[PDB]
Parts: sequence; C-alpha cells; structure tokens
Amino acid sequence: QGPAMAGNLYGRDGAAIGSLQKLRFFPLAVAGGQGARLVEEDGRELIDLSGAWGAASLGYGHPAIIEAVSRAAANPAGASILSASNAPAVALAERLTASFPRGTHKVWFGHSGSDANEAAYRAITRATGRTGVIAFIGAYHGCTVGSMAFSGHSVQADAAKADGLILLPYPDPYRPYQDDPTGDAVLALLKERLAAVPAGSIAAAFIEPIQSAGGLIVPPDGFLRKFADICRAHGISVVCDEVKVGLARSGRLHCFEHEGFVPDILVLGKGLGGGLPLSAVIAPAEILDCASAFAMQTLHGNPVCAAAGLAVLETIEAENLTTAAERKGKLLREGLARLAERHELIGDIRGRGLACGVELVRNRQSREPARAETAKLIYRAYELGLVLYYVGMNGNVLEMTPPLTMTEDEVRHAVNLLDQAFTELSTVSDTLVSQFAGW
Amino acid sequence: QGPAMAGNLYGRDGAAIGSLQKLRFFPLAVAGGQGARLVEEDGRELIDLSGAWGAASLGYGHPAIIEAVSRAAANPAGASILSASNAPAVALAERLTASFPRGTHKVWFGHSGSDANEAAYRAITRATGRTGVIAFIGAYHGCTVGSMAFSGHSVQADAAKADGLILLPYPDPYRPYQDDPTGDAVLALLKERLAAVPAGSIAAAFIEPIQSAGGLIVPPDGFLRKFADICRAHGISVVCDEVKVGLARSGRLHCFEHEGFVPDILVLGKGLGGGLPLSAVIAPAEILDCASAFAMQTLHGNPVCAAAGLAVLETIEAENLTTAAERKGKLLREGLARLAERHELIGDIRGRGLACGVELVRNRQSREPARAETAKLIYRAYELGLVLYYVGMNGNVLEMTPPLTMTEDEVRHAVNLLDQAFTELSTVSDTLVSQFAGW
Ligand SMILES: */C(=N\[C@@H]1CCCCNC1=O)c1c(COP(=O)(O)O)cnc(C)c1O
Ligand SMILES: */C(=N\[C@@H]1CCCCNC1=O)c1c(COP(=O)(O)O)cnc(C)c1O
Repeated sequence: QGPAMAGNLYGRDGAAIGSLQKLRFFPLAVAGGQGARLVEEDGRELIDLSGAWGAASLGYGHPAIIEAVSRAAANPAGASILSASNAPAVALAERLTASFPRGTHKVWFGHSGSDANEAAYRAITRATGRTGVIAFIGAYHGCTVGSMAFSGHSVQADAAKADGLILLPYPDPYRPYQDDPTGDAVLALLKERLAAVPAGSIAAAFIEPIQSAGGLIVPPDGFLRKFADICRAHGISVVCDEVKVGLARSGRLHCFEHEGFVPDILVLGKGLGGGLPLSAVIAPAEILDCASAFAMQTLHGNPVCAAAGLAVLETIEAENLTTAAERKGKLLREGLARLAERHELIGDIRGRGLACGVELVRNRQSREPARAETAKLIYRAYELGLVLYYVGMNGNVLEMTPPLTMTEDEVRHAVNLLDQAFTELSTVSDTLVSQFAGW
Repeated sequence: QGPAMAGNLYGRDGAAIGSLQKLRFFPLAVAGGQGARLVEEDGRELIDLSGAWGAASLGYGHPAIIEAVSRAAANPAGASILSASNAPAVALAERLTASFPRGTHKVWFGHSGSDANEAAYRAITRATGRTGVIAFIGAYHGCTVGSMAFSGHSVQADAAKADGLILLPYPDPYRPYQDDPTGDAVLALLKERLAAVPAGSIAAAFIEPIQSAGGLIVPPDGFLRKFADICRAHGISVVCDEVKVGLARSGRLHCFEHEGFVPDILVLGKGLGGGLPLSAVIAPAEILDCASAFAMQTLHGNPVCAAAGLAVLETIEAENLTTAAERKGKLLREGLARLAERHELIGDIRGRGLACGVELVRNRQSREPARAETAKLIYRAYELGLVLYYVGMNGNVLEMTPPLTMTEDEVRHAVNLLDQAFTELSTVSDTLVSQFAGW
C-alpha cells in the first residue's frame, strides 16, 4: 500500500485504531449519511441493507432523532440515572412498560445488549439464589465476560462459561437436529439435561426468537411456546433477547408476538437508540429490586440517549413502521425468490419482516455451505454501491436488516444490485477478499 | 407517601425503574440543566459540585457539545466502528494518540470505564499468554463481571475475582500501612507476593493515580514511579486508570504527569464524553492488534459520541481548562481550610486540581470516621441548593469534582452553602436520611 491509500480514511483507521474490536469484510470508509444511504470519504453513495447491524432503525439524519438529540444536548437533565432521577429516563421506562403485557414489571437501563443480558443474569441469580442457566449453540448474547458466559456462537467459543450452563442445539428447519423438523427432539433433550442436575437449580433460560448471528434461523412452529412451558414447570425465568429482531422489525412490535407465549424478561438494544448507545431490561419488580448499587455504570440512563429512545418509540407509532416492516419484508422476499429462479447458489430464503436471511450452498440437494462465494458476493456488492454482511456458523448466510424507513423503491434497487453481484462474484480475486478477516 | 409525592418525578422513578443500578443519597429529581446548575421538576435550581461524578466536564448545555452532537445527528457517519471505518472516530483516535507520549500506540473505543478496563485486561492476557494481575484494595475499575474481577472496593466485594489476582493496600498518607508514611512497606509487600508465584506469570498492574471511590487518596511522593519500576523489572504492563481524574481535572492534562512516570496503557472515560457514553484505551499496537472480532459491541465508536469527545478535547485547549482547574482548585481548597478553622468535623483536605476530598472525623486526634454525620451533611446541602456526594471505605469523605467550566463566583457560593450545611447537619433527622441507601 502506497502513501495515497495509507493516507485515506481506511488507511488512517489501520494506523490509529486497534484490530481488537474490528469485524471487516471490505474497505467501507464513511464520512456521512442521509436516509438509508451512507456517503464515503470520497463522496460515493451506497445503499445500506445492513442498517448498521440493525442499529440505524430510522436511518441516518431522521428529523425525529435530530430534534430529540439537539433538544436534550441544549438542556440536559443531568448525565445519569444512578445518583439522580431524570425526566427523560423515567418517561422512557414508563413507555417501555406500557408496551409489555401492568404493575408487575420495572426497567433497568444500559449502554449495550451485552451489558443488558449480563445484568438480567446477575439479577436473577441474586434474587432466586440459583446459579445455573440454559442457552443455545449459535446464540449471541454479547461480547463481555459476563455475557459471553452463556453465549454459544463462535465469537464466544474460547470464553469462560458459567457453572451450570446447559447449551442446547437451536432447531433449524433447514438442518434439523436428529432429523426431527418439529424440534421435539431438542425439547426431549432439555428434559434429560434437567434430570441430571439438582432440582430448582436453574435460574434462567435465554433465547433469541429468531437466531441472528447463528444464521437468521426462525425456529419451527410451536417450539418456543413448548420450551417456555418446560421452563415454567421448573420455576425457570424465560428471557427473550430481542436486541437484534425487536421493536417493529419483525412486522409485530415484539417478535414473541408471532410465537404464542409471553416471556418473563424482555431484553432490548441496537435500534432502540437509533444510532446512540441504549439498551433496556423489562423484568419483574422482585428481580430488579433485589439489591441497590449492584449493576451500575456512570452514564447509564443519560438524558441524550433516553431522548433518542423516546424518538424511536414515537416514530414507530407516527410512521406506522410495524405495518411498513411487514409490507416491505414481503416485497424483499418476493424479489429474492425471483433471483433464486436464476442463481442456483441460493438454497433458502427465510425470516420475518425486515429481518431476512439468504443461505448460499454449493448444491441444492447436498446443502453444502458456500463460504468462499458468500465473502466475494458481499465484496462485489460493496463495489457496486450496496452494503450487506454475512452471518452463520458456516459463514454462508446473507443478512438484510435495513432501516425501517427504507423505501419500496430502495428495496427494488437493492435487489437489482444483488442480482449483478451474484452474476459477478467471481470477478473478485482470492487475494483481494483475503485481506478482510470477517468471521 | 401520599399520591402527590408518588406522582412526582422521584415517585414515578420508584415505580418505573428497578433499584439494581441506583446509588441515591437524597431525592434529587432533575428535568434540565444549564452551566454548572441542575434544575428539578418543580423548577428549583441547584449548583452541582459533583459534575455528575465527573461526567459533565463542560457542564450542561455547553455550546461546543450542542454544536457537535447536533451536527453529527443531522449527518452521521454510520453508527459504528466495527464493520466500517468512520471519520469522527478516526479523528478522535489520532487526537488521543497525539496527546500521549508517536508510532507505538493505537486506540480501542468503548461505552464506559468498565468496558475499557475489561478490554485492556483481556487484550494483555491474549497477547502475552499471562493470566495474573495486580490491583489495590479500594480500587474501583468497573461494575461488570470482567472489570469487577480485579477491583478492590466494597461495590465489588462479593464478585468473582481473577485467578492470580494480587490485591495490595493503597498507601494513604492519613492512615499509613505498617505506619510507614512513604509507602515503601507496600513496595516490599509487592516483591514478596511476586516471589510466591511463578516468574513471568503476571500480565498487568492496574492503578488509579488518585483513588476516588476508595477515598480521594493521593499516594505518597514517589510511590507510583517506584511501583512502576518493579513492574517493568518483571515484564508487567502498567495500566493507569484515569477514568475519574483524567483529562485536565488534575491541573495537568494527564494525572500521571504529576507522578514522574509514563504508563504502558492509559484508560479514559466519564468526562471524555461530556455527558455522552464514551471510553478509550491507549495501548501498544502489539496489544491491541493481537486478535480481531474479539472485544466488540455494536455501537462502539458511533459518530455522535465520537463528535462529543472531539468537542471536549477541543474545548480543554480553547478555554484553557488545564490552567483553570489548577487555579480554581487552589481557591476551593483555600476556602475549605477556612471552614476547618470553625468546623472541627473536618480532619483532612486533599486532592489535585478540581478532584478534591474532605475527610470527616469524630475527633482530630483519634481520626475515627464520622459516617452518620457525612450522610446528613450532604442531605442538608441538597435542601440548601448544593449537590455533592461522599466516597471512601468508611463513608466519610466528601467528594468535589465540579464541571471544569464552574466559575470562581460559583466556587465561593458553594463553599458558603457548605458552611451552613456543617452548622445545620443535625437538623436532618435519623428517620429522613435512612430512607436513602447510599454506599
Ligand atoms: C448484537 N450482535 C452482533 C454484535 C456485533 C457485531 C456483529 N453483529 C451482530 O449482530 C447482539 C447483542 C449484543 O449487543 P451489543 O453488540 O450492543 O453489545 C446481544 N443479543 C443479540 C441477539 C445480538 O444480536
Ligand atoms: C467510575 N466510578 C464510580 C462509578 C459509579 C458511580 C459511583 N461513583 C464513581 O465514581 C469509574 C470507573 C467505571 O466507569 P463506568 O461507571 O463508566 O463504567 C472506572 N475507573 C474509575 C477510576 C472510576 O472512577
């Protein structure tokens, strides 16, 4: 790399910021954003089908986010919820509880999905005395020591795991455990694992209602309701992690609304803040009131980020974004089915609303994953003006989680750009794509 | 509590937000802020001597924070540093490295002091193979599982601790370990503890250059330089946690500038974001480049919070805030010495710049701590229109960490309000103050 490429924004990023937190697939180097488009240092525009991993729920520069953040910065109700009550945080907590099936639940605020899942686990173990926990292989609950302890994805494979962690296979309709498409075999497994440990010893069960980093996997019909029944028969708290697929994105406000059960605890994050760091736990009062000064960080519940979160909730109502996500997700999956009529690499199209996955395979009969082709496809897409990433334990699932405010015209254009990327993925050399580590 | 007090902002906070993250001393209930003043729901103004635990470095509604946050919200360079480079984060990383003694160091971004200390520990252990760590009793490095593992304060007393943690007494001039005012006894202790464990087994040593939650303790002259010499003789990385006392507050830009040594790693947070969630690690490249996709959260390096951090650094230069903090801290400690000529409860006045502590005792000869009187004093202060909190393992140290932009006139008025609070602390009943748990 010569001095011009070293001196550009991507080169500067390599010299100034450590690799420790990087997850890079192509040399995306951003200086601005407007609507559903990113703008690079050189001025090139790109359509963002990733929506910053679902964080950009209202896109970039939405008037309701500008209004809220500018107003709170000019007259901030202090900087915290720890040693003061503040008006924006309390208003946000009452709006979140009103959205969840009155009187029984309170809120905890954090910065991230990692800190929220960690606080939910510590609180249950403090309040019940129980130390064990159930979660899934492929599950992504965070990237801190406390949240990696009950995760199951490759990012957390070398982390220290909780005492009494029971890790189960997540039932995948495309690759079913024990060749049982229903998931009943995973339920029977859970019952056997509970019998090998002392009774009443499990505090909690963490579940994603659609596994995202694990592969954009929607579980079989009725599995999650049956799983939640088992847990309730053993006195185990059911924690629904909606950090990625929550808050209108599924075509219902809360993803569990598709699944015929109500969890004990709901965890929120990513698009809750609209581009600012904001997470929440909605839990029984007895769980969140078992201690004080116990799980706290100084800027938790700051009024700037709370104002952004109130703007996201208000805009979901005012712009009818739950219905929009349902309608636009149908249009996107219809487009992708037309591409599958010519591109044999597409093996499966799945998801809910504007949480969509397309699984790439070397052959439709064998279902053998196509990792190398997936990495080149998204590189070619980036060259053509479209940003998307891949997920899954085999690296072969394209993920689409656009801003909820993406237009229909933008959805159609993105499908057309993807068609070209499928046709021309082999134009990206082996040597170029190997400069990006991915996951 | 009747329905009017239940329906006010503090009552609403009790019904909607769990106690789990609360650290409350009096019923402070904020709806706005301007300069160094908070405004409650009812419209009452208070002068904020806590500066939101040091987070409000530029006070409330500072024009440079309004400009930066409003500009970035209207044209945001995406939402993250993980899967994209972005211009505000890279500019902030280059400004932070330029401030630290060229070529050798890079940056990691987080949301909090907790996540920054955790990432520094994981990175060293990954890059060196070493698992052991040195820290201090009373040390506060965070409130997450990964950061509590090498903390020493009462908040973290029941947390799981790292394998190979060596916890040492922090040398306090007012209460010296082994009756040695120099701290040489703590240095000799460290040498013995290193001899009982395998050679080259310690990864890191974490130190606060002024212990804040531990009691606003400035260590004896030359201790920290000698400690850093020992660590370097054993190949141990020296991590200086300046989350609380960093970035101009001590009267030097970096607190270690008072102490005659340069650390290997510098950790920053709190006032770095000016009221938004922002932390940083400045570390050798080989430490931060040992892995990718390793310590990452989705909103890390978001452009709104990075723009706020660039505004804090720029304002420290433009308003000459390092010199201001030195000058105003002298004025504050001179005022407090005048109060000690009439209020026998004051046993010691200490600190650097605008990081000040006043230790309250039942008798000046015995030095017996005065916990109950300290809790009533800050309650009375709150009634009179002044916000401050207490710290220390014995609950008897008043902490003052005001906005760097507090005026001299505001400092004098705050001293006058404190004089009245000392005179009238006994007017706060036992039953009233016991409704607030504190720490
Ligand atoms: C977020 N999951 C990952 C995060 C890192 C980037 C790769 N893409 C993903 O979608 C997440 C979290 C953790 O939230 P945090 O990153 O803000 O700490 C927790 N739970 C779920 C389900 C997800 O997706
Ligand atoms: C911050 N310390 C505590 C934080 C909780 C409120 C009580 N007052 C204090 O000053 C801190 C941290 C942790 O940063 P975080 O709260 O943003 O996670 C880490 N290191 C130091 C030295 C301090 O003070």
